[PDB]
Amino acid sequence: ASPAKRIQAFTGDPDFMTSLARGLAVIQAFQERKRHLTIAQISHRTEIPRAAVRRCLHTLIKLGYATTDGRTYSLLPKVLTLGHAYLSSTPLAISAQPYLDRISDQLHEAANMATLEGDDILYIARSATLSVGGRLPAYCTSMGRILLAAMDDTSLREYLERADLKARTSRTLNDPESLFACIQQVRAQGWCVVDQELEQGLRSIAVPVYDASGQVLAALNVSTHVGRVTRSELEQRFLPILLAASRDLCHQLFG
Amino acid sequence: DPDFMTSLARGLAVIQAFQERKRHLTIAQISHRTEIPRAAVRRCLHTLIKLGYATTDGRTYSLLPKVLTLGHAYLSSTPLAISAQPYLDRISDQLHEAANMATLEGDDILYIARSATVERLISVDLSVGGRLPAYCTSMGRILLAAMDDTSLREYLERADLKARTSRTLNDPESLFACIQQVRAQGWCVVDQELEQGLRSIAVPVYDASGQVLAALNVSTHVGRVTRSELEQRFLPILLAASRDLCHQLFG
Ligand SMILES: [Cl-]
Ligand SMILES: [Cl-]
Ligand SMILES: [Cl-]
Repeated sequence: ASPAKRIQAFTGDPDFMTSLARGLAVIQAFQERKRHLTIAQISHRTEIPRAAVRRCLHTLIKLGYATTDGRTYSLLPKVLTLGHAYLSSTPLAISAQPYLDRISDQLHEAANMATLEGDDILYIARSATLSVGGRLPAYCTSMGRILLAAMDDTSLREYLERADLKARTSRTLNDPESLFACIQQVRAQGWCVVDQELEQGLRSIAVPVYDASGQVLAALNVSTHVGRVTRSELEQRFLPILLAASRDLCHQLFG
Repeated sequence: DPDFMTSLARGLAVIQAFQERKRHLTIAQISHRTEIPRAAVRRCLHTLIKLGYATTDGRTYSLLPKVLTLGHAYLSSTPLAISAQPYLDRISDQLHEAANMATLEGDDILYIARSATVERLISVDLSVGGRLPAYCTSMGRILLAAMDDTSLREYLERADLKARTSRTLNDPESLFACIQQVRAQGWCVVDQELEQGLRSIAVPVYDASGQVLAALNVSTHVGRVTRSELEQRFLPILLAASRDLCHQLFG
C-alpha cells in the first residue's frame, strides 16, 4: 500500500535499487505539500525509516535537487528538469502542442492531452487560455473515459471495482455498472462528453489519439464552461475539430 | 561522504540522460553520456522500469509520462512557484505578451513558471522545465548580475558564448560591462541576441534578505512593441509585480 511497501516488495530482486526507489519516493512526498516538510513528516507520508529519508534528502541536497534549513526541506527547481527529460524525448508530446495551441485559438477554450497512469489520467501537454504533470481520476473525466474505453473488457472491470468511484457532483456516475454502460457508449461513439461530473460548471469533450497500429496512445480534449458553450456546439463544432486534429496528429507521427 | 546514496544519484542522472534525445537509448549511449558504468546504468533503468518511470523492449529504453509527476512535486510544494502564476497571468493579460519566471541552474536559466500566452521560440521550443543560456537572455543577465564579480568572471572564462545572432554579445569583456550596467539599472533588455525578432525585458525577484531569487520577464515580438514601450510601459509593471510577489512571500 504505502511507498515503502511498494519498495520492499522488490527486496528479493538484486537489480532493484532500494535507495533510488526511496529517493524518488521522497520527491513524491512533496506532492501538494504547499509548506515545507520535515524528516518526520516525509517519514510518515512514505513509511520510509527516518534514517533512510535523511540520507535521501542529504543526497538530493548535494545534487542540487533540494535544500534545507536543518529542520524543514523543500525541493529545488532542478527537479523540474527531470520532467523536461520526458518532454524533450517524447515525440507524441512535442508534436501535439501546435495542434493543442491552434484548437485553443479557434475555440477560445483550453485544450489538453492526457495518457493513462494506473487509475488516473496524467496531463502531458496543455494549452491554456490544471498543470502538465497533474493527475485527475479517470472514471469522471472525458479523457479518462476515452482511455478506459480503450481497455479490454478484463482490465476495465478490474479498474472499476478497485477504483474509488466517489461521487463528486449530483451527476457523477459512482458505481461500476453505470460506468461500464457509459464506457460501452463511449466505445461506440469514439468520443466522450462529460458534463459536470468532476465539478459543477465544468464540461469537456475528448477523442482518442491513435498510432498507425490502431492502439490508443492518448486522448485529446477541450475544456469548456457550461454557461458559455452548449452540448450542441460541443458535438457539432468542437468534435469535428478535435477529430480532424487527432487524425492529423496520428498521420504526422505514424504516416 | 557516507550519507551519499550513489544509486540514487545515478538513477537521477540516468533520467537526465534523456534530455533532447527523441530516440530510444541504449545502455551504451546512456553510459557514454553520463560516465556511469554500464552495469549500474542497467540496474538503474531496471529500477525505473519496475517503478513505472521508464520502459524498454529488451534493446532500447525510453521514459514514461510518470516522470512528469516528479516536476509536479516541485511546482505544487513551492510558494515561489505557486504565488507567481497569478502575477504572470495578469501581466500577460495586461500587455498581451508572454510573461515568465526563471531561476539560475548551473550556466543556464530554468523556466519554472509561464503565463498562458503562447510564445513560440523558434530556436528552442520553451516549456516549464526548459533551459536557456544565461549570457544572452534578459533573465540570464539579471541572475548573472546577482553573482559577485569573482563567480561572474569564472562563468565568463568557461561558458559557451555562441553568437546566436548578429547582435549577440559573445565575448567576455562585452558581457562583463553589460552585466555591470544591469546591476546599476535594476532591469535588463535583450534585443534579439537569442533569436531574430525576439526581445524581452527582465527584472529581479528578491527575498526579505535582498538576495536575488529569480527573474520575471516579458517576452515580446519585435513587430508588436517598440524599445521605448518595453521600458516606458512594460518595465514599471514588472517592478510592481516583483515587489508585490516579494511582499506576498516575505512581508
Ligand atoms: Cl548504483
Ligand atoms: Cl542573424
Ligand atoms: Cl530595433
